[PDB]
Amino acid sequence: TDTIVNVQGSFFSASASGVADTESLLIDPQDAKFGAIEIHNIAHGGSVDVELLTSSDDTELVEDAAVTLDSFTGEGISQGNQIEASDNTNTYIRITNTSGGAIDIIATGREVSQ
Amino acid sequence: DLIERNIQRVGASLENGINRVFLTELVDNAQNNHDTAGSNQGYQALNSAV
Ligand SMILES: [Mg+2]
Ligand SMILES: [Mg+2]
Repeated sequence: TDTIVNVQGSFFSASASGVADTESLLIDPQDAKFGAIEIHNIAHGGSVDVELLTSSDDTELVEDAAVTLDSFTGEGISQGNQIEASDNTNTYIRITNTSGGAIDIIATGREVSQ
Repeated sequence: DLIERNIQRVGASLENGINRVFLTELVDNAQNNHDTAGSNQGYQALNSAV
């Protein structure tokens, strides 16, 4: 009988303006308050490689495992993803620019409990 | 005492009749309505009706 209104759990975003020709956006779950993130959207101003990394260290990225998830080309939106990372699993998401110049990158999603 | 029993039955039977007439009127002719729509029935339905 009891009726509750459901609002979705905390928004998460990582962004960079003018990330250089081989530089990257390091999406780090440490920046989320619940400690884990689920990236739905990656808006990219040019071609990018997406890479999922596990660190050998609890709080800095020192690469243990690395897998390139996909390559996106042109300017556009990838949406409806469930790219998943958390601090306690030491998981980082990297978006690397592969354009012949600087681009803008905006990743968005929501927090998940650690 | 069967006459007392039957006096009791006749009394109760009429009182039941009064109650039928009363309830039927009360339910049929109320100008206000609170449509619960299968939800918040109980106190919230009573309070909403008030
Ligand atoms: Mg960690
Ligand atoms: Mg009215």
